[PDB]
Amino acid sequence: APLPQLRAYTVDASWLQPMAPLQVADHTWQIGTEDLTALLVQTAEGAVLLDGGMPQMAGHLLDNMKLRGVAPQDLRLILLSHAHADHAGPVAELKRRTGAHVAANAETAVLLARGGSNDLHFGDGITYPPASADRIIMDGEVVTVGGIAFTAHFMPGHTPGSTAWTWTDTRDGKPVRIAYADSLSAPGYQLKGNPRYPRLIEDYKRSFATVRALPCDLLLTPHPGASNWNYAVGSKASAEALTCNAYADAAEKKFDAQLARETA
Amino acid sequence: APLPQLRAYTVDASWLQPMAPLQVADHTWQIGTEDLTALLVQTAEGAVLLDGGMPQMAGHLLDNMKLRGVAPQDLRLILLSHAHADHAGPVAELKRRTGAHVAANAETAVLLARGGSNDLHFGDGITYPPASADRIIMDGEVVTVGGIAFTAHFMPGHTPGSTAWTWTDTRDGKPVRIAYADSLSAPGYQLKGNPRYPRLIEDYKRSFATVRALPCDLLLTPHPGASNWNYAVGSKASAEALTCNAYADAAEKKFDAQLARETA
Amino acid sequence: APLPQLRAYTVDASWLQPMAPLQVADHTWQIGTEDLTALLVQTAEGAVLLDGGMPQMAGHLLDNMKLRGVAPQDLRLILLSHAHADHAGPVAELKRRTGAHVAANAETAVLLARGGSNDLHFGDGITYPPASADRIIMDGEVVTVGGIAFTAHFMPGHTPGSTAWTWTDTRDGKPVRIAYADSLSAPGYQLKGNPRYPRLIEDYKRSFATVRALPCDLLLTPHPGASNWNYAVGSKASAEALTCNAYADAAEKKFDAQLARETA
Amino acid sequence: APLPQLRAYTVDASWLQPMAPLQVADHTWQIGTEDLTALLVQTAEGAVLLDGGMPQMAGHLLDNMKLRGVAPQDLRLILLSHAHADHAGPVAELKRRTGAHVAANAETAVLLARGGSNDLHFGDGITYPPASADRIIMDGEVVTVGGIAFTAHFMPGHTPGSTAWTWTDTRDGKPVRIAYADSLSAPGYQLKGNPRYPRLIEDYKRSFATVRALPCDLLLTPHPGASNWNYAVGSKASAEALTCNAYADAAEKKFDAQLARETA
Ligand SMILES: [Zn+2]
Ligand SMILES: [Zn+2]
Ligand SMILES: [Zn+2]
Ligand SMILES: [Zn+2]
Ligand SMILES: [Zn+2]
Ligand SMILES: [Zn+2]
Ligand SMILES: [Zn+2]
Ligand SMILES: [Zn+2]
Repeated sequence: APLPQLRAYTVDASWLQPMAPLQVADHTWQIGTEDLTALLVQTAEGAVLLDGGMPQMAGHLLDNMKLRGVAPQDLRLILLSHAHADHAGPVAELKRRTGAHVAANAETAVLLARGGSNDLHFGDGITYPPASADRIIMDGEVVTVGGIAFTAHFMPGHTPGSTAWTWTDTRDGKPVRIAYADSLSAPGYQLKGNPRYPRLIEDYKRSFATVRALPCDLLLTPHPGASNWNYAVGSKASAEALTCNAYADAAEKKFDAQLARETA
Repeated sequence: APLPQLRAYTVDASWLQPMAPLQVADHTWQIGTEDLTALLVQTAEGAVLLDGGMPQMAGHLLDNMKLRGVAPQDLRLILLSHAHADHAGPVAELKRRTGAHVAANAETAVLLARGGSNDLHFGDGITYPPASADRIIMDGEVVTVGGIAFTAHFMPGHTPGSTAWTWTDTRDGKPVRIAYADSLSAPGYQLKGNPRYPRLIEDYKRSFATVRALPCDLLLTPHPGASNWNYAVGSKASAEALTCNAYADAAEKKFDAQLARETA
Repeated sequence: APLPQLRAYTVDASWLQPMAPLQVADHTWQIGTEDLTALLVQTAEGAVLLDGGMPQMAGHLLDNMKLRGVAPQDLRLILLSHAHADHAGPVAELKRRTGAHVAANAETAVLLARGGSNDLHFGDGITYPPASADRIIMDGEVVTVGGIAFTAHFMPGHTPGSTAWTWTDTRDGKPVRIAYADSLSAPGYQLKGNPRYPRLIEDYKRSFATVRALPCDLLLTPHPGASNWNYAVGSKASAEALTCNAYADAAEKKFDAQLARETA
Repeated sequence: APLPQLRAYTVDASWLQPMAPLQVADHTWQIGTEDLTALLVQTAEGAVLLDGGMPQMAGHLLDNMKLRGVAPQDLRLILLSHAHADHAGPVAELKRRTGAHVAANAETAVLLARGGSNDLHFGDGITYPPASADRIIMDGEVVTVGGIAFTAHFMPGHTPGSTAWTWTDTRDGKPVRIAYADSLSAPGYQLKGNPRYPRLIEDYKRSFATVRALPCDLLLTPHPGASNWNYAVGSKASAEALTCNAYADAAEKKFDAQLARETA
């Protein structure tokens, strides 16, 4: 009876279903897959990428970036919601082939540094190639690239370094406040009495109140299903999208129910 | 047609076949599997571990260490041949549960830091949890733990940081010079004109001459099949073991043949 | 007119005034200088060191550790209040000569990783040799060494990774709750509208309330003057020591006054 | 008698004497000081910087880069001879304000990672802000930026990661082979029997033979005095510059004399 072989991280097929760049705002484009959000922001001095998806998506992101007339050297910054395999996967490969820098908080940086290994809840089950953060950002810090200001809002919970990113774009000249809120889920997490995360419940609670007060007109999430986005129906993707109030309220209801049945 | 799922690193069953501690010398014990070498050296001030095997072997190494009366806190140093998934796998987990330090050269340290990702020949196919080296050793540097001196001999080839470790133990009072030579293989490596490793051929050549002149009475390798060690037959494991001269000569013949058919 | 020469970090003479190990509790010893706190905790399975002082203090700490019968290999863990040059200075040298591990939060780890460079308020004026944290701890996480449980309490302010450490020792069999609270000062810090630390004021406020509710019978600080400790008068050092209530209240008064005159 | 205060790294005044960009070739410009070489290469897709000088030179390099019409975001790559305080000083600050990447070998990367601390010969006397290498290069590896190919030649000695950089530029349409050879000196180094660098003498010897066979028409060094460059006399700076043969031969004579008097 030998030791078991290593198990690879396998996801649903729609998570790896490539799609053409779908326009969100005047300068905001979704270049990920049908069920994984990878946001591209085109400015006059470069491009900004928020998240990247699975590790095997690095080639697809460069193809859609070239579709938008963005050379690899035009990508200047990589922002992250949280450093998990399904969102920070291709960050290491993207840094090598584009010459871009990565801005993340300290908790996302140390999780990105060990490639997701030794996760607080998943252990070593979701390991991806490690990457190093070049600039450490704080809560409420502003990151400006080409005249577009990105404000970070810490919302710990899913990961200690979970971060919501807000920035104001336009839609035919009229401003639209966009909020990229991280996941508020806790799949299989032990919430009560977790020795690796003692104040996990308190962090989730303040994170729910943080998402509610976000300057938002249009909301996006790393997983489009959490915000009722349908990336496959083209221009009607934001038809039934949720607000920040409905997103945090529905997430808190699933959290309180999970906490109740975890006690019993 | 979605993107392909991630593929896990799977090895032969005998590579993960656990075995009881087999004695090599007075203070040297093999605690790995039947086809993967993990060496333990018991001194008066602590224990030294050379290599670790696959990532899923961290629990087995601690069990055999406790079999030898070595608590986790007694492990003081972790030496490596090269930082690949099948030899430096459990290093990250071993550092967390034992409180030991890792000594490796600069090239093995940077490969250990990114968990084997972005390999010169394998890319991201063999990723393991990353670990940080605590002390950088040079060629010919002596590392002493509890009166047993470990001398490092750089032999680049399989990896740029491939290292042979030599130390003198005893066998009922009589000294035995032990050489732990790294792998001299190049499975699927592009030898001629490799842009990621231009002087690969020259490094392999000087590495063959390095293994030949090693102070050795008993030779061991990360893979016991390369040195004709049979870990399964108990005390007759070193029956038909090779010398350093025969090991480097047979490895060079397979290298020259690989180089000849690669040209054509 | 050439560019100015580099300026070294120079402190008061009493900060580098070596002293003999002064006993704080049954297992707690102060082994730093007269004006810099370096705490040593002797257990049955090893020793724990909290802070280290200035970088040039690594030799003095080992001498006092040997005075207490603690060999370098007996030091197992290094805890930190915050990663500044006057408290985490010798951490890099202590890790090389003792074989110990460093436990710190993510914000202290990234500050320790760059040796205090690129400080939020000091820039590159207080650079010390960099060191790597081996274990990342969270708020309220318990670290046990030899039966003595260390609980971490995050108190951001002086640095984002400022941490108070609490542990229960004895005094001739009777328990004493010891709290090692980090500095609550802000020397020269820009509090209002700081772009590198937007929520600095809010973090200081919750940190004041955190220090107040600490399980404490005897309080210690990295700088003994902040807690009215007099390390030079021997056994009467804790004569006029402050409580956690008086320490946080007096620190908040100096913070509100600093904030008022900063506005004007 | 308190412990001594920290000593800052102080150099000659001419090492920090700023100068205007002096032209070396069609695309090569010297933008450092009068006695410290900082090379800038202007291509069609970006700029390349070789070395940077002292840590306090980051502002001067950006001013001369803006003098050449190179914005911070135009700097794409930073190459290094060796990671010492007087040559890799401003690398950390340059990476934050320019968005450039650093290419160095493994030995230069680990020395750059700890900011020059724990030097093989200098200890912690020459510490500078740490920086992380983004791409690890090998011996003979080609790095191309904007059509200009940079070939790295390892020449260990001064530091284990000492690297000579060669690239072919033009001079009014006619090609000129430029070699940027690292320092071949050993000031105060213990050459014979050094436990931190056992094969130091053998590495210096092969490094002398490496510099001799460099594809070179015009030679430059990190310190212009070693190559008889006079940065202050304008266009006649390369008047009495040495060849690669004379540079390595004169350096070997000073090495053999140092070795002889070190023995006695
Ligand atoms: Zn996730
Ligand atoms: Zn997810
Ligand atoms: Zn291998
Ligand atoms: Zn192998
Ligand atoms: Zn401080
Ligand atoms: Zn201080
Ligand atoms: Zn130097
Ligand atoms: Zn120099």
